[PDB]
Amino acid sequence: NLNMDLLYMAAAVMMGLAAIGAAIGIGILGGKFLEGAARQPDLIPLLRTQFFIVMGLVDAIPMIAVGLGLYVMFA
Amino acid sequence: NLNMDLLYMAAAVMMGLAAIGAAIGIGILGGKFLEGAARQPDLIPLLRTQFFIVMGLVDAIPMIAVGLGLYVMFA
Amino acid sequence: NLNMDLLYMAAAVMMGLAAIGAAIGIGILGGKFLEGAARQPDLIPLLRTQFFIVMGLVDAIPMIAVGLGLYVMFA
Amino acid sequence: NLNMDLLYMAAAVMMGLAAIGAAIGIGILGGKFLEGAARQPDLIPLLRTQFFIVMGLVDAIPMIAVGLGLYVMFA
Amino acid sequence: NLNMDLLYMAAAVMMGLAAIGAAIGIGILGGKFLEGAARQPDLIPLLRTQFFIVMGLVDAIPMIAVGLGLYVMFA
Amino acid sequence: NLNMDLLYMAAAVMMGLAAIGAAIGIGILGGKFLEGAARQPDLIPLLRTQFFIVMGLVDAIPMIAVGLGLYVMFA
Amino acid sequence: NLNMDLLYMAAAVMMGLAAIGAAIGIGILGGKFLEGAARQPDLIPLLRTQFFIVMGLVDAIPMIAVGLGLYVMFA
Amino acid sequence: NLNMDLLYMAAAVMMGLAAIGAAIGIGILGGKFLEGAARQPDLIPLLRTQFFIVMGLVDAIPMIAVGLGLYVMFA
Amino acid sequence: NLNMDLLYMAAAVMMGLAAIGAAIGIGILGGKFLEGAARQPDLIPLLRTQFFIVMGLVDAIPMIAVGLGLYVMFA
Amino acid sequence: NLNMDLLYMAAAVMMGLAAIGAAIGIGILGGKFLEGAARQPDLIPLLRTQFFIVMGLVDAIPMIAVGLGLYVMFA
Amino acid sequence: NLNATILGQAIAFVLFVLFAMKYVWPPLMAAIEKRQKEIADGLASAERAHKD
Amino acid sequence: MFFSVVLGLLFLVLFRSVAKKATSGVPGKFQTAIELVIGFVNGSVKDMYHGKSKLIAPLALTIFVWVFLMNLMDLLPIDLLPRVVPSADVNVTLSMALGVFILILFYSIKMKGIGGFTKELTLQPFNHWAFIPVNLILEGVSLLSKPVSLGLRLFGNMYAGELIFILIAGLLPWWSQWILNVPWAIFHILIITLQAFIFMVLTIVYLSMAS
Amino acid sequence: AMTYHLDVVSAEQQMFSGLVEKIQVTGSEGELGIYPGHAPLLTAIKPGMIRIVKQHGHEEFIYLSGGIL
Repeated sequence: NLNMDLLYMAAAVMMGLAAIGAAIGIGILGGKFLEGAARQPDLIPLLRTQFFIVMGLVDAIPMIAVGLGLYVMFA
Repeated sequence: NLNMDLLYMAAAVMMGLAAIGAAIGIGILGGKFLEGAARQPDLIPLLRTQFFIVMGLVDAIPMIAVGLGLYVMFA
Repeated sequence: NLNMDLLYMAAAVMMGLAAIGAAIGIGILGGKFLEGAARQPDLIPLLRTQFFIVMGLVDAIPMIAVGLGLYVMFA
Repeated sequence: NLNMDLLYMAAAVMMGLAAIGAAIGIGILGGKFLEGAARQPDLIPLLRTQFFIVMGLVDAIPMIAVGLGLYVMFA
Repeated sequence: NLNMDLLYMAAAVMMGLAAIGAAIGIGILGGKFLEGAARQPDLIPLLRTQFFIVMGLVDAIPMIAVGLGLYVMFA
Repeated sequence: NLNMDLLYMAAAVMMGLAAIGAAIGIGILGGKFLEGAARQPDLIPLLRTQFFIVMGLVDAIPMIAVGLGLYVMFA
Repeated sequence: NLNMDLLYMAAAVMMGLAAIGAAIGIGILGGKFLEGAARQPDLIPLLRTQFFIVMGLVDAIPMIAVGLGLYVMFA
Repeated sequence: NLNMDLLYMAAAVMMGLAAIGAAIGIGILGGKFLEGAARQPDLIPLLRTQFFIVMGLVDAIPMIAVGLGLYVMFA
Repeated sequence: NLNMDLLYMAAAVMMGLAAIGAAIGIGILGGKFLEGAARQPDLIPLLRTQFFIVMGLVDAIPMIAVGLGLYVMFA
Repeated sequence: NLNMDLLYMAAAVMMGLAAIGAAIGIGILGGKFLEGAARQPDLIPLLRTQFFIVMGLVDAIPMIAVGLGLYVMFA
Repeated sequence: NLNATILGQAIAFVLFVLFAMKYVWPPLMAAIEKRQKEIADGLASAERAHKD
Repeated sequence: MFFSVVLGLLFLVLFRSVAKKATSGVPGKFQTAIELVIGFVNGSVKDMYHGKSKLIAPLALTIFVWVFLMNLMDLLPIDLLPRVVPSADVNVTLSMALGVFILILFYSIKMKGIGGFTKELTLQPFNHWAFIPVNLILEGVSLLSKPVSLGLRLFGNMYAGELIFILIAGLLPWWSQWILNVPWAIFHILIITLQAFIFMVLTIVYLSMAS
Repeated sequence: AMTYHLDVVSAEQQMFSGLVEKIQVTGSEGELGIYPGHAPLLTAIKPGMIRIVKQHGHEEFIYLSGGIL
């Protein structure tokens, strides 16, 4: 019982709080893409790929958190 | 009892705190869209689709948190 | 008793902390609307609808948190 | 006893931490109003109503947190 | 004993953490007042009343937190 | 014992975490004073009193937190 | 049981919360890369390597957190 | 034992978390001093005293936190 | 058992949460390096060494946190 | 046992979370140094000493946190 | 102020105001107006005389 | 009811002092050192007027001046050393006259102007605008209560502040700390009273602008 | 699209004049167009043809050498 209870509490802790960092970080990047393209429209095809790379790297940090969450829930 | 109590505490933890990251991140993006369009109105149809993409990617991080919350509540 | 105590603690956790993200995010958007309209007054009818869309999407993240809170309190 | 103790802890948790988001968010908006009016004084009657709308929407997120707090204390 | 211990822990939780939001938010507003007046000195009597309104609305969110704290300590 | 232990934990909670908000907020204001005076040196005697007012209002939010801390320690 | 429960709670704590710092920090860097290239397109091959170095150094801080998480789960 | 354990936990809580606010706030001020002097070098002897005043006021908020920490450890 | 459980919980706490500060801080510095070099490309060999110094000083704060984590895990 | 367990938990709490404030604050300062020198290269020998002073004052706040951590671990 | 002392304290305020208006405002408002009418008067005379 | 009745007696005495001092020093002298200050009060009060200006100008002008005067009574207790059962429920009493008078005040503008002849209509297309009654109703109730909540909150915050600074000062055997606190707290107090007049002016300029 | 009071001018020669209620032109630092109701501001723009909708829906790309408009 105590070990199972600890798994469910641990899953909640690791899943939610760390994933806030990309929720913010993915948005920071898209705000930079929008502001950069608004200031200089000709630079769109140069910086759009940078935005995708950057969003995926930020999204990988939560996917790590989610991975630990799923291990705690199902492993 | 202890396992059930742990589920309800874990559901609260994973649901609320992580979802703050998109509450902020969705807003960061729309602020960039509004400021970019105010500075350069002709760039509206170019950056509006970027804002939608970006909002959905930020919103997916909480939907992960909410998913763990619902698993803890109902799975 | 332990399950009921866990419900009330969980309700407090999921209700308050996650809702901070829109309290900030709704404000971020309105600050962008005010600054964008101050810089370029003619863009008001274009960006006001964007602000409403964006505020509602940010407000939906807490409403998710509040939903889990109410489930814990009353479901 | 355990249920009553959980109510008082839960009331503290949901009341204080979530209300920080509007304490910040109400201020973010008024800072945008002050900076927008300083940059362009003629736009004051246009953006003051926006500031009030926006402050009230940000203040509603804590009022949700406070509502859960009062339910835990008195319901 | 357990109920009394829960009151004192709950009082600490609701008092301190939520009040951080105005500690920051009152400062955000005064920084906007100072920067707006430095950029345009003639706008001082217009934006000073806005700063006072805004500071009081931000300060009301902690006063809510403090109210719950005092209820837990003395009610 | 349990009530005394709860007092000492509660004192730590309410004292430290909330006081972070003015540690940041007092600094935000002085940064605005320094940047405003650097941009426009003639506005120094106008905005210095604003900085003092604003610092004291931000410092009052922690002094509330500290007050609850001292009540828990000594009342 | 108690030691095993502590491992699973500790794994959740160290995995999720610290990894938020790079989720934000990787995004901060890519936003600087996008804004710098939008302002000055000729500086792209100079600052892109800086962005990669910087992203990897920020990502190493969570990888430390994740390392402690995995030690707690599997060591 | 329980009271002594509560003192040591409370000392850790009040010492570390609140002191983060000046760690950030002292830095915010020095960044404003450096940026203000870089923009306008002739304003150095005017704003350096402001930076010292402001750093000391921000540092006093943690010194309050540290004071409660030391009371819990040694009083 | 209780002491061992406390070690594993303490290791998670000190490892993850404090290391967020450099995850953010290392990124803040590299964003300043990228933006400074984009604005003025000739200043690259002057500010790159500053960025390295600054990244290492920010990274030392988590390495302190990690050190306490490893002491708790293995000492 | 309970007192020893409380020491190890308290050491983790005070060590990690407070040290995040300088991890961020040391970086804020170096970003200001880099941006100030990029904007005005002739001001380098004036503002570099300011950056060192400021970094050391920000680093002292965590060293306080670390001091409490080491007292809890070894005193 | 378990009962009724708060009541007395407050009534003293309300009546205090009424007494100000009836008496002070006659003594205060009028007594103070002298400098307004005076400075205003000497200045006005100056301006008109100079102009004509 | 010494700790109680004695308290209401105390605050009553202060308010009387306000009343008489008004007409008495007002017939005289002031004079000039006095006259010029009276100019600060009345004229700054006029600049403050514009803003709300004409509606309550006698009504609110006389009031706010009396509010500084009566408000100084707390400074008197702080000024004392610089033991109770005047000023505890005399301070509660002031919070009651002020806050109670504020709840009264929403009504006084209500009947004084519509405002209240129109305030019954507050629901309005505004409760239709905004079509839900929960918004408009929760809003208005939160307004009426909120006016009392704010004004009373300020009053009690002030009184409490007095009590606390008093405590810190009095208990400690070492004088220096008590002094530094009390001086700082004193600047605090003056700021607080002016802030009160400002708050009256804020509720009032509200009233002129409110609805 | 003609605006209200607009002219393209040098002391040497006024290039255009009268109102233009829409003007596509590339600001030196950012995107540029004309549409009424924006606030007063000053800028310079890189050289190039500027396609501007003018009165009675006249519209034309006007080569800029760039300069402060």
